Amino acid sequence: HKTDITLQEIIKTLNSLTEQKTLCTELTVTDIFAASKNTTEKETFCRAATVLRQFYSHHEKDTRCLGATAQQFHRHKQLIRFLKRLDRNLWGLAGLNSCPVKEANQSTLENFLERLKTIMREKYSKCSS
Repeated sequence: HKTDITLQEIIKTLNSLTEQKTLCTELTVTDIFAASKNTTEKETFCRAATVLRQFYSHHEKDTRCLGATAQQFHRHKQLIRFLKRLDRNLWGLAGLNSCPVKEANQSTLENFLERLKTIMREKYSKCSS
């Protein structure tokens, strides 16, 4: 709660940098908004962390949309895992401690970005400072 300049950037940053650095594959990724079933402040975030990881691989594995070989596949993997973990741990929103990954749902990564972007974009744009 004390910090904010963290998610504030991650939002606007990734939100603004959509076309820039991003893999073009559009994979079905569970929808976190699917709270109309079973979502808790712990699990909800956990699942979100998993989704963020998948997306994080997009905005951090290609200059624009060319490459994605089996080579870096195992490399950039540690980069995202480390960065994501560090970021997620920097704020500590999930306040959890690592959890299993499950896709109780399915939604094109594109659809997720549209929903996430819409909220996140209208969230930070609130000018908190």
